[PDB]
Amino acid sequence: TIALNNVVAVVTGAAGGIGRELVKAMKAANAIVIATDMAPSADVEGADHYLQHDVTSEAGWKAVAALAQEKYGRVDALVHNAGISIVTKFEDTPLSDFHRVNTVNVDSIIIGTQVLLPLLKEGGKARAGGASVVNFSSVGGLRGAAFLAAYCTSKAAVKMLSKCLGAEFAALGYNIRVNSVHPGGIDTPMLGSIMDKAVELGAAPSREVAQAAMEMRHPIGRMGRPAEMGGGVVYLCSDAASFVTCTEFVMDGGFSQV
Amino acid sequence: TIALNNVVAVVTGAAGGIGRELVKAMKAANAIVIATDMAPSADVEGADHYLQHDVTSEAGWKAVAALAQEKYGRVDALVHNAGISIVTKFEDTPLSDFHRVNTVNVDSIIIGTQVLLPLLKEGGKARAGGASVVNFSSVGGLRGAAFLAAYCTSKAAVKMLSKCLGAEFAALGYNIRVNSVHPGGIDTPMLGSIMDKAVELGAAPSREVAQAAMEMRHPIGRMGRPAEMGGGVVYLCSDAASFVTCTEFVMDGGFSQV
Amino acid sequence: TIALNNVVAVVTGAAGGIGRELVKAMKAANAIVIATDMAPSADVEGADHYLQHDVTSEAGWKAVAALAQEKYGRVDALVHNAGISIVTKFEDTPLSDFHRVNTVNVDSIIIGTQVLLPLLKEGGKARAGGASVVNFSSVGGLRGAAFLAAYCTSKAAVKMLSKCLGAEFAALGYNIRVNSVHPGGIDTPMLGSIMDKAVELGAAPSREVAQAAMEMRHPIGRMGRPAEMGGGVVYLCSDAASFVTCTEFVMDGGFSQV
Amino acid sequence: IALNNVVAVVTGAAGGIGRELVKAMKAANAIVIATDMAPSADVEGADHYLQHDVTSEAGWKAVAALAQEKYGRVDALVHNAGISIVTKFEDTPLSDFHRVNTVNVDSIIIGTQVLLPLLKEGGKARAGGASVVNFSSVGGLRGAAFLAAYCTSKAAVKMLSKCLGAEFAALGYNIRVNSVHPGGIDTPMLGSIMDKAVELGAAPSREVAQAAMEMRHPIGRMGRPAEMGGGVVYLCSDAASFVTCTEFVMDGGFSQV
Ligand SMILES: NC(=O)c1ccc[n+]([C@@H]2O[C@H](COP(=O)([O-])OP(=O)(O)OC[C@H]3O[C@@H](n4cnc5c(N)ncnc54)[C@H](O)[C@@H]3O)[C@@H](O)[C@H]2O)c1
Ligand SMILES: NC(=O)c1ccc[n+]([C@@H]2O[C@H](COP(=O)([O-])OP(=O)(O)OC[C@H]3O[C@@H](n4cnc5c(N)ncnc54)[C@H](O)[C@@H]3O)[C@@H](O)[C@H]2O)c1
Ligand SMILES: NC(=O)c1ccc[n+]([C@@H]2O[C@H](COP(=O)([O-])OP(=O)(O)OC[C@H]3O[C@@H](n4cnc5c(N)ncnc54)[C@H](O)[C@@H]3O)[C@@H](O)[C@H]2O)c1
Ligand SMILES: NC(=O)c1ccc[n+]([C@@H]2O[C@H](COP(=O)([O-])OP(=O)(O)OC[C@H]3O[C@@H](n4cnc5c(N)ncnc54)[C@H](O)[C@@H]3O)[C@@H](O)[C@H]2O)c1
Repeated sequence: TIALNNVVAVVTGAAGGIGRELVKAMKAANAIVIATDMAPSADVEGADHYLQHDVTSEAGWKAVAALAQEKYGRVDALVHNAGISIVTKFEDTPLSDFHRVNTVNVDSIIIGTQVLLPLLKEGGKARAGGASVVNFSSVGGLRGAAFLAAYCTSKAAVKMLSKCLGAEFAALGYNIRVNSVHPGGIDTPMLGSIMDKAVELGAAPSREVAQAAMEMRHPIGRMGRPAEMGGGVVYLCSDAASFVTCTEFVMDGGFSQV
Repeated sequence: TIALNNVVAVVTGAAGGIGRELVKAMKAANAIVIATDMAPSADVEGADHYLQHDVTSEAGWKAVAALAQEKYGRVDALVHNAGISIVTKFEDTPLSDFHRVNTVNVDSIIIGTQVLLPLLKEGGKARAGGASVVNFSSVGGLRGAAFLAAYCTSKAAVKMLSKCLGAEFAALGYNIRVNSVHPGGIDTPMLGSIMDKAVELGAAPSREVAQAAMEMRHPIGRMGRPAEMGGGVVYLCSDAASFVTCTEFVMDGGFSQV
Repeated sequence: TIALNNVVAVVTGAAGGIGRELVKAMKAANAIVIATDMAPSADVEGADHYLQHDVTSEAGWKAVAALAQEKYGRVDALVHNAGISIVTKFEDTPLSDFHRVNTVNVDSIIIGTQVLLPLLKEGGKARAGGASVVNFSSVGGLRGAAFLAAYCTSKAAVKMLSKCLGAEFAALGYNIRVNSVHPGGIDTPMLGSIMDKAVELGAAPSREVAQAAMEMRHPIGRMGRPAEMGGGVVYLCSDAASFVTCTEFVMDGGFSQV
Repeated sequence: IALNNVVAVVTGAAGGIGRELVKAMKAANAIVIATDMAPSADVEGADHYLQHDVTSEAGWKAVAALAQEKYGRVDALVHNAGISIVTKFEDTPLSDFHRVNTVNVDSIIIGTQVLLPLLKEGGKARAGGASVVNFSSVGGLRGAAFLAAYCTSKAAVKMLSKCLGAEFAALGYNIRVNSVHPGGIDTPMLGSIMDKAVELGAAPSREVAQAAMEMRHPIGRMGRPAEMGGGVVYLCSDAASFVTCTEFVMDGGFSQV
């Protein structure tokens, strides 16, 4: 079966729309969940622990590692879900904007996976199927878009870092699987902000036409709900996914395949 | 949760190496399983029903439809798992060899999905997430190989048919998801026959060298076990995969991503 | 330099929209061109020879081989450009319609490449870069579409057959490169017939709305012209492409990459 | 397929591939402005050679100033400058990722922004548009152990190419943008990668590393730097007028098996 019995999971961005659904789904599969987000206080349904955590801060990652080390002595699953977007005209975008999107979307995975690597190696010894690192990319890491250069570039970087770490951790015998997840248009405040900013830049006549165009681009014919991301993350974190590493795990309503 | 409560599933090739593991995994998730294969009888563990079934025969598919119609009135999940391989020197391969591999690997999906479409539409009304059609492709439908022209070509056809049917069934409002599955090197009699035939053609010095080369090409560093395919198929057939259609669902130990 | 000095080229479908532009482009690069199509005679500008040729006929292919053998003793470039499309509702599509599209789009490449293999091996000895086989796939071989199941399936099969033949001809030491070409929406009678048939099915409100939607799906913002296919085919047929085999050569105005 | 009246800027012009790109583009009649870190180079076919750090905005502005004064446009911009490292992820400081990003990706961002006015003039000069050619890698398509920093940067190059192609078309600039994906090409960079792979103990020896890499290419050998030139000429030409956002692969079949 697909379950997370005795899985110690760290989930970042845990107070956001997708993050809360990931924590509920992982708890329903019996995971022990350390939830983290920018808010100093949060009631995340299904979290065993909540920590205030800026994923750009090595000190913040060390605090997460210290709690997991003291309470459990391993991390079995690490879900890099924290992320940002910007929507900009390339020619008006300072290099510092590219760097800021890279720092939150990519450096978070580099710093967090380095800080938690000792604990993930313990995860690799605890389960035959291995520890599991799940990196949130996007359909924007597979397919480009006008006015999303900084965001898409960062999500393609997340996708490829996932392939390289899955290959390297296997070659070094660590028994850590690494996969990228590629959501399509999910109904969250982030998608709302992207469509509003697209209208402000004059990429779309109105927010209504922007939303309709985005929906029609998905063969399934609608935005995804945050809860539609949970089962895929549970699967990847589970021993049922023991032969799944370096993979692009797509949950996009068919967006990328047409 | 990821489960198949009240899911009526048809699984073809159910007596083979992967097929038997799929039926056990789907039963363990509470599916009602109609198992079919070429043998006139079979003890398939976890099958509610076994039918003798040639997937190239429209009459055979109608007998499957008749049983599901009488007992259940719907099909919630259809797993096209029946398949064949050949390994041949292209210049020695008659057109009839391409056609034979096409008839089993591709025409099976066309004929079976057409015959079961009324029952799949009833599945689409039974579950908010939709009925689910799962087509077995291969990493050979993503990446080519010397001496596997007929097989790889058929598996690329399976992959693309899956994208087109997912898009079309969504456009027509049928609520039927369609996805392709891409196994890597799985330890089954089919992979054994491919490596033996590669030696017979003189593509590999010996079965031992063929096997080692194939293992080293997978970043995870080994062949898959047939049971490692079950979780992925359960996920795709479940309501947890409600935003997953037209997708390439890869279970390949990283083979395609390096 | 990119040129086709002393290149003996066979181009099928040579009387069609793209075919005529391929023959002109290849002649402009100094190729010797054997042009073939269904019509019993034709004035194909830049053709050294015209033959009536049904690409589904082994006897037709042997007549092409006989002319090249007598006049030149080799074939340096083979461009499989002959192709057909249908636009259908899957559930109303008889298996024979899938088979008809397969016979013209895929079996043509199998039969023709087998019959011309001895002459292509002579091409492999004539140029260090090798003989060059160019197979016309489609963006429909990369991305699926509603109501194009038979066409897209055949074009994905063309794509994968190209990868397998490139790998096999290299492994056998024949020095024959094989590549697939993937046009986007090109202004030809075939695209016209697809958009008209889409209206007849009621997939599109009108031919005007169908055309506008198709144009806006291309990032470059317009249909391609048939002449925009010629340079890419010249490049692939040339010694400049000596390190290009098994490749997807895309000329789609960005369609597949968004 | 020719580059008559094409003003081309080629970065990393003194390297293995760069020297062959300049020769190929000159042979197709381009005017070539060649740039690299070196104050001199055995670059033949360059109309102008500039010492140029592609990480420096000031360096790019000096390139723009020369093209503006001599020609008033840039028709083709080939981002070929690049570095690699080979490291164990757990031992790789964030600054190493940032250094590879600065040379491999920030170069394209800074250079394309600084040259955008001149590229818009190229967009008015040719029906097919100005052409920006970004050097990615098969490592931007497929991952590899011990190449996390390098492959990550090349996947970033690939996706930036798709976004800029889409954006410049949406804004009506008539600038095509494409990524190029070389396989294992016989250059000092591939040599450095294979040597460092041995030092980390990824390969028994340089000889075994090289043989494994050759056998991974269906064509059965490394590429020569000259085998990259025709593809870049094609993408820079009016013959490629319907080619934008594309992955232009020259890899001996590496990525497709
Ligand atoms: N296809 C798409 O464009 C698309 C759409 C939606 C979501 N996504 C993906 O889903 C993931 C979740 O996004 P979401 O839609 O829930 O957006 P969201 O803004 O609702 O949640 C993202 C979370 O990340 C947190 N976060 C941001 N910066 C942080 C930092 N420095 N430290 C710690 N936490 C930080 C935010 O507080 C927020 O809780 C993203 O990583 C993204 O890859 C992609
Ligand atoms: N990497 C790969 O290429 C790879 C590896 C393993 C499996 N697969 C795919 O997974 C699927 C399962 O294969 P497997 O490894 O279990 O092979 P298998 O031979 O063990 O099982 C295949 C089953 O299909 C049945 N079958 C064959 N022709 C049939 C017909 N005309 N009608 C009904 N049943 C028929 C066989 O009797 C057999 O039981 C196949 O589609 C196969 O192509 C692919
Ligand atoms: N995006 C796309 O899907 C797309 C768009 C345009 C073209 N294409 C492909 O490019 C190629 C060129 O097509 P086109 O647009 O010029 O169409 P076209 O109809 O103008 O030309 C196709 C030619 O093939 C010939 N042909 C058909 N059946 C034949 C047979 N049995 N024997 C010999 N010749 C035969 C026809 O006579 C015709 O001259 C085709 O393979 C097509 O599939 C794809
Ligand atoms: N498959 C692959 O990974 C692969 C193989 C070969 C080349 N490539 C890519 O092709 C391109 C050509 O590289 P090459 O193989 O000729 O390597 P090379 O080292 O021979 O040449 C690269 C050139 O770029 C120059 N350069 C480096 N940093 C610079 C800076 N800050 N400013 C200006 N110039 C700088 C170097 O001096 C060098 O001359 C690179 O982008 C490389 O990554 C990729």
